[PDB]
Amino acid sequence: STILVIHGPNLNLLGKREPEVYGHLTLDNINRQLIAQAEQASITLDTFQSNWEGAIVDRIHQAQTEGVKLIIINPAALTHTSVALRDALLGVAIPFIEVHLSNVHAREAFRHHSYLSDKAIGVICGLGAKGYSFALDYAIEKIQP
Amino acid sequence: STILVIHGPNLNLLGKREPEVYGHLTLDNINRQLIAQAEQASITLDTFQSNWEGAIVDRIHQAQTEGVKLIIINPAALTHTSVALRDALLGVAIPFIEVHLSNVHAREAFRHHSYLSDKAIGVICGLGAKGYSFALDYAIEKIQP
Amino acid sequence: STILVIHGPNLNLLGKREPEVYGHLTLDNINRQLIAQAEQASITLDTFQSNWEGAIVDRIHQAQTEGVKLIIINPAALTHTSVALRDALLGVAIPFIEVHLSNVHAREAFRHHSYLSDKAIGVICGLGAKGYSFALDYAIEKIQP
Amino acid sequence: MSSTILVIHGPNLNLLGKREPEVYGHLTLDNINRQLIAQAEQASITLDTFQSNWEGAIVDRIHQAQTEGVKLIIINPAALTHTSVALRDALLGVAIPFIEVHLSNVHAREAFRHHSYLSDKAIGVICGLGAKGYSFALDYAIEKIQP
Amino acid sequence: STILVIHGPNLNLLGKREPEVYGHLTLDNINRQLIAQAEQASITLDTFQSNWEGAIVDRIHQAQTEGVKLIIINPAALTHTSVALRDALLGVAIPFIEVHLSNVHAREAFRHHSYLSDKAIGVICGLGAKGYSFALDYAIEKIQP
Amino acid sequence: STILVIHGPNLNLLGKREPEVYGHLTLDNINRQLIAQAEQASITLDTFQSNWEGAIVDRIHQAQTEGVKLIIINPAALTHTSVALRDALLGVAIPFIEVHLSNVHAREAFRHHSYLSDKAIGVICGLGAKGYSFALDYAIEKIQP
Amino acid sequence: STILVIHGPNLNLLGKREPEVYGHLTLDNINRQLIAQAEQASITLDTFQSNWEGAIVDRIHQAQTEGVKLIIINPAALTHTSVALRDALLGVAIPFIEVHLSNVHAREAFRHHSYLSDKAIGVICGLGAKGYSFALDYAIEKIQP
Amino acid sequence: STILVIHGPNLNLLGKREPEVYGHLTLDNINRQLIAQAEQASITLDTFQSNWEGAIVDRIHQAQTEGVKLIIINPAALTHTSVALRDALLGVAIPFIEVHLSNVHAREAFRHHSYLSDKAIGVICGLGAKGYSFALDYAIEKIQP
Amino acid sequence: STILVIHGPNLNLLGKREPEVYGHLTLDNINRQLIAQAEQASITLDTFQSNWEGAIVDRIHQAQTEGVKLIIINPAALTHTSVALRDALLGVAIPFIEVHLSNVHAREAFRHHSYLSDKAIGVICGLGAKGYSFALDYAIEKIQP
Amino acid sequence: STILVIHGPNLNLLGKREPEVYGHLTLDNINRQLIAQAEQASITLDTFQSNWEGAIVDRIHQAQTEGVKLIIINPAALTHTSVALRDALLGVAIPFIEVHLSNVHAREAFRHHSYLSDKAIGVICGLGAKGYSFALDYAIEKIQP
Amino acid sequence: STILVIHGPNLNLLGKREPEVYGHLTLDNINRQLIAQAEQASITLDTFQSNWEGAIVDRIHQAQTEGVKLIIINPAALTHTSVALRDALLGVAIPFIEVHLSNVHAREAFRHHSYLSDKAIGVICGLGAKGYSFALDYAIEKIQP
Amino acid sequence: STILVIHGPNLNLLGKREPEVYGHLTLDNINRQLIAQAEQASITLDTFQSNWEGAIVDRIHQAQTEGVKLIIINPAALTHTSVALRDALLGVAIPFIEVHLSNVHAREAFRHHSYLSDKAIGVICGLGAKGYSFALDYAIEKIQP
Repeated sequence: STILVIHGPNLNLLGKREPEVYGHLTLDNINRQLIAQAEQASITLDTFQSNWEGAIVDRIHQAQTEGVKLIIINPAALTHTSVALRDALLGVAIPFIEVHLSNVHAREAFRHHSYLSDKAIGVICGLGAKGYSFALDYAIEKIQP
Repeated sequence: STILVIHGPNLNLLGKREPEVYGHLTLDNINRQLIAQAEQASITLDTFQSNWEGAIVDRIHQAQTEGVKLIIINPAALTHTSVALRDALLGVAIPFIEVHLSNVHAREAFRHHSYLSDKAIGVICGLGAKGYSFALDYAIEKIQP
Repeated sequence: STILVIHGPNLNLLGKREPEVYGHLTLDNINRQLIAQAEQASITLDTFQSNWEGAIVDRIHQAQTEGVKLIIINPAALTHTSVALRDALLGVAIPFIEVHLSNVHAREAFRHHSYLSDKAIGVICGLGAKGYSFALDYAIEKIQP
Repeated sequence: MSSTILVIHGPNLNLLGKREPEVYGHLTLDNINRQLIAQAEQASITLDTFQSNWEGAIVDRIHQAQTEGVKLIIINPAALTHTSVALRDALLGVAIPFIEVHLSNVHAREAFRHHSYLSDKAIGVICGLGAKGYSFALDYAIEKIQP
Repeated sequence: STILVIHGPNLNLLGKREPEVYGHLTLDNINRQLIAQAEQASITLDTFQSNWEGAIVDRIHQAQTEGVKLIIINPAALTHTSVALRDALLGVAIPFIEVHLSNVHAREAFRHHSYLSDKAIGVICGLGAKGYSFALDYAIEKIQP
Repeated sequence: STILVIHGPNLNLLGKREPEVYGHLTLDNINRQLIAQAEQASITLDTFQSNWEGAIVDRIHQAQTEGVKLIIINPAALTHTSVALRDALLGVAIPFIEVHLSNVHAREAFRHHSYLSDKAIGVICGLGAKGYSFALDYAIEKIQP
Repeated sequence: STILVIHGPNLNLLGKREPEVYGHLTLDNINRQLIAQAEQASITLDTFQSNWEGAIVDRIHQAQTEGVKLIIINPAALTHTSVALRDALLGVAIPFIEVHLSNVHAREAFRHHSYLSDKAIGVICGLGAKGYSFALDYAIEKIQP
Repeated sequence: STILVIHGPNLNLLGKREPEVYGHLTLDNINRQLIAQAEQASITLDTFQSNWEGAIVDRIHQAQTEGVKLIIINPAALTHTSVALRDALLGVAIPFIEVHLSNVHAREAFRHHSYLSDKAIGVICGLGAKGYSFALDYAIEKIQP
Repeated sequence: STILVIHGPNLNLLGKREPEVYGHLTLDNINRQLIAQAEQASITLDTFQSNWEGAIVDRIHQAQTEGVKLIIINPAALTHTSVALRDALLGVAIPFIEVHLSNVHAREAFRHHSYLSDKAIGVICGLGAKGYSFALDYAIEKIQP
Repeated sequence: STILVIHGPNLNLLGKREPEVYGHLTLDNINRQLIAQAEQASITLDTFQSNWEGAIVDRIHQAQTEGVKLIIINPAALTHTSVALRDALLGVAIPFIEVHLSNVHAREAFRHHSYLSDKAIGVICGLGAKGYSFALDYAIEKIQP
Repeated sequence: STILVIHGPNLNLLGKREPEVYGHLTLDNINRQLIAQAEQASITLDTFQSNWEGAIVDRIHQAQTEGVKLIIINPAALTHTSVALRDALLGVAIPFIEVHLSNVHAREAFRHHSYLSDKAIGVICGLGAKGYSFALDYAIEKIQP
Repeated sequence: STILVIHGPNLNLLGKREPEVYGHLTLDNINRQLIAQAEQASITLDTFQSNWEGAIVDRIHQAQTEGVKLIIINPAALTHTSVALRDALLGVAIPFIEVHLSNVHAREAFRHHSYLSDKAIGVICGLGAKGYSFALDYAIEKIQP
């Protein structure tokens, strides 16, 4: 794969309770949109979601051996807690863009601390699922001349 | 009606490291007592223990689909560290009670902070295994008012 | 008496102001429940409430002369401010359980601090008036297995 | 005058491109503005731009935006993000929603740059993606305003 | 009275519990020694103890009307909490020496802060009952060189 | 309609010590002025001062049973220390204006924090007794437009 | 004599941003009312609003030239950020009263800090536009007793 | 095994990405060296690595059941985040030595805090792979005097 | 080789208020002193004062296009608050020396923080007007040995 | 010697500078009072002052081999900075009383922290030279059965 | 009229390890430039360097007995640690100017705090050896206008 | 000397007399062991201990001039206090290894701060005397491949 999209814990819940509370959009809808968007630029894109920190770190190591040129990651809650994830990304030295659906600054003060943002190329928060599209747009421009 | 009891990391060792350090009470004994208690009010009681954060997050997602009405959780050490667990409980919107056998306020200062307590119905700490029963008792009465 | 229940300031308000705000349950109701629960096990139970910190300190000193084995205390606001209260309990060396009707951890940041919790056998918060019954059940069971 | 989108650029962004092109590329504030105007006009959205090194001018500009019918502000406040409560209270006082943009990754720099008087009140924030950040915010704006 | 000795909350417990392990010295023993020491110098000395903060503040007000020249105070736990007490002593402008039986720097970190010490002439902590005699000795020398 | 004016500890010392030092105005003088302003508006006005926190809490509870529409409180030292006072005012749900004679921000750092100000309608500090009269003016306009 | 009232940034919005949000009153209404009040007591009163820090600072420098006796200032957001403004007021040594329409202590934590309050005579917050009149009333009494 | 070696997340990357970035040395070379070293002493040694925190907790539990006498652990990023790991080691009560390849104190401030260091026998950092041989040397001497 | 001297807000008030407050020296005197010193060394020297942050930033930008080689800046109160000023000086990349008349370390704690000092060549404070001369001496010497 | 008195840096200046500033009392006067006081009770008493930390530490190691039973130390400025001095006293395990002439709590905030006070038997501050006599008075009664 | 220049620890190393890292200039050179400058103005100038804090303290005590009018001090590392040094300077009451060769603000955060700056007449940092000369120039002007 | 070992204050106390310790081992015992290990490797090794900071700084300056390749330092208490020590090791630019006998992370919170750790090659703590041997071991390998 060329672009790898990673989703952290609890994102599999998007759409799954009370459609109005969070709308109808699902994690699979988001993935579909991104696959199609990368097919239109003739880029191979893969995706991965897990609630387990270990699997996400294993996934990043595998990305190195697969030739991935850029990670788009929504670490979800792990932004605030996971030094392991920081070190997996630095270790394999694949550039990444951090994405959040919601504005994390608008929430509890503990959510203003990150172990990832300072090492990301850039960060997009609060723009919903479209944040991933923009991230992908950026990555496509930067990867093909 | 389903109630789910969740035990976090290291709670499997109860009873195992010496006859005396906090009892012969094992996790299995506790679980058996709570099972009996819940039968007597015709409540279905599930239990679950794991040392892996991700397994606990999965189990909570699973509870949403099972129509579990309330969660009694001893997150053990994850109380202090796991934002992912907080967001799992919030994401499924199943109300919960936090339980600890020991008094977390009597110990090191880093144990005074929690990512769950502020979102729990309530908290019971320091009353040993009976804390799980009290929480069950409370749950029984709040489900059939 | 064998067991003393102490209520701190403002708890005399319970169930006076607009009985559809926070319910129709007085301190009186709680004390009645508790007295009966204690009678069932042949334990003499005393109760006390005051808005005056000095009155509560005097009452704790009197408990010492009366051979009180354990104190169940809801200090309300005093949990955050009264080292005099911590020192009265430690000075008489009577073990105590701390109880709050509401989840103190869900309120303003200043309510996260206590001058009592770290010396309590245990704490129960947020489970309403039932918190006191649970505390009494534990106490009965520790005092006479 | 009337406009739907207002783009605000705070202090020092007029310097873009002008010191030693070697250092931080050849791209200028006017380049950025041209690109945003082209983009807006291509979606039939009216867009206006403003830059100043003076805080009170930016505040006046936001008050002016209220009487012009502006629906969304894309603001790169630059250094004012860390210091200007007045700016926050301007955006809030006129109740025009905004998106915050930074060319550079502000989390990658000094610790005093991690705090903002704006970010918590923004719809969202884009930092570190250079001039595309603005374009993405316009994108988002266009989709929210004319579905 | 020329000199007034004030004891804050809980100090009435001294000598009451298991005196052979927690000391046999009582507050009354302390008061008797200070009174004899003051009679020796032909100084009139009074004493007051209360568990109630408002009683102590009232007593400090009354001291101004009685022409007390100096106060020796062991505020006990109130040293850490009572601004009211600081504004009582400052409002009547009667100089004071702060005394503690025990060394407060050797206990919990919250006991290292005081609302009185910065305004006291000086402090004696950790020398037992003699702390009071020493304060008295200093006071006698000051009032009549 | 009653307004109640509460004065906290030490305010009884006003104008007693070297009236050349901090002024001639007494607490009774302040009360005389507020009663005149109230009577001029045909509003009933009650005043209360105590050095004891308990007396103040009880007084606030009584105000609830007496139909008091609004409280003007100068808590003096209690504004920095008394969560019980906060909870009494909130528990009776009578709105209130906080007054201080002096400018508390010009004094020691610990005097900058208040357990009341965030729940007051507003605060006046540093304008002497006129601060009370301003609060009362505001209150009269609020009750009888 | 002259009093000068200064209004800081964004106060020009008063009234205009929806009657819905905070009452019907406007900055010019406030200024009109205050001119009338000063004319009544034979005092000259000038007014000034600006969104720019330097315009305010220049205005205060001019006030010294004009022999202004007292400044009534609503700095709005600048109370939290502007050391320039503090040093302007201190530099011309014109005493001032700080005024806010809303209760700053009831809002975000960053609005509890001021670079002015400690050097003001006093502060009035949360009483609406009456805060300005009370300030004038205080100022008239200071100037012409 | 008498002695167990544990490597935390990301240590499997040693020697992979550009054998000139951090040399050619690999996690396998280290384990090789330590197994040989143990053999010379007639001590059985096991080794283990995982990116998943729960795997590491599980392996510590297993170690109790294997009679392991000492643990040499390089928790890597988990030293800063994992209370779960701390409580695993304390719960099985097996002494441990913490090892880090790099000087952890020379990097970002967040890397200076550890949930393990205070309960280790001791710590070795910054001495590359030899760190583990030294720990092993120490452990051999502790078990075979 | 042109040097630019920038004086920040309020420095235009030097001399004005009661000449005995810190003597008679005015901003104009200072500029004349430095203009002469610059002419004696055949160095073009420009000066600038403003109370407006914006004008100062515009000034620094124009300094780039004018080929200014070094700036001597007394930012007065803006040292503590203006990130915009920092970013202007780094944006144009003109080295600067920071000067203060008074000892900023001997005043309020807020004056101990600066957004300029860490990026200046160095800093002189508390040496009165000679501070600016010393800076120009250093600057002259740097610019033409 | 069974009692050693240590004076830290700068105490050698007592009396010296304008005896109409902080008295005519010198370090030697103090020593003399203490020596006579000790002689009256047939206890030998040694004294030592130095401005050098290492001399104080060496002096404490000596006292160990001299059978010194108690140290009375006024460490002066070292109480806030010297861990070496702390470790000396603890290393030799000679109990000590800390003395200061002035009320250290009435000064700068950095002066409230001590590396000694938590390990002293007790502390006396603010009572001038008599503080040393009081310490000695206690020490005599301690040493003697 | 004598001036004393004091150099703290490590400044003896100036020029020693690779004249090609931090110039060829030595402490001797600086001292030479200063003795010359002082001669030109008929001022007597003493100099002193030590790696030992007590030696520097003694040298300040000596400066008092020799009638030294002003001290120019580069305390190097001791500016962040030595309150003994602060109190020597204060205790002898000789005015001082603080000097540092480098910009301490541009280095580690612990280097921002000083025990001396707040009490110095002033401070010069980052202008190299010329800072001592400027300090001397200021001192000469103040001793003999 | 190719290698220099430095011991800081109070380590002279190791052995016989006892800083309340288990080991029986003395500072000379350690030194003999180290000299022997160094002779065996044909490497020359000097040692040094002092309770005087200044002496240690001097020793470090002398090491530059003696051609010392590497310093093994146990600074004991100085590791938390001494920036002069840090600046001496950086000044002479001799690489060092920091060694503590005890686990410094296991004791008081002030002991977790170091002014040396971040600039050492590495640190060993808690492994007693063997920590120094390990560090000698490492250095030997580094100086003689």
